[PDB]
Amino acid sequence: TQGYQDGFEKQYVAYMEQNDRLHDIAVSDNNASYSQAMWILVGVMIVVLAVI
Amino acid sequence: LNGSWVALLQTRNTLNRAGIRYMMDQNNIGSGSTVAELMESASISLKQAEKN
Repeated sequence: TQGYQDGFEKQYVAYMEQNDRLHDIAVSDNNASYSQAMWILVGVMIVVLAVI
Repeated sequence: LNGSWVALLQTRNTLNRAGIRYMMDQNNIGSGSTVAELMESASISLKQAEKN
């Protein structure tokens, strides 16, 4: 049973590690949307102030 | 905490099987990995808990 037990551990720790990468990329990509969402706010002011 | 708690289970589970291996030497039932090898795995698993 040590082989089957240790076998799943390799895929277990590997699967959990993959979740972190996919989650970090999601948070990393989310940071881009957070920044871009901020530039749009300041960007609209450049158009509003230009219209005023 | 996942790998940490899992590391403790692998250590505890290894120590449980380690004691069973010692009983085989007293009663002489089959053969396999010595007790020194099983205890070494528990040590690596124990240190793995501290890292996680």
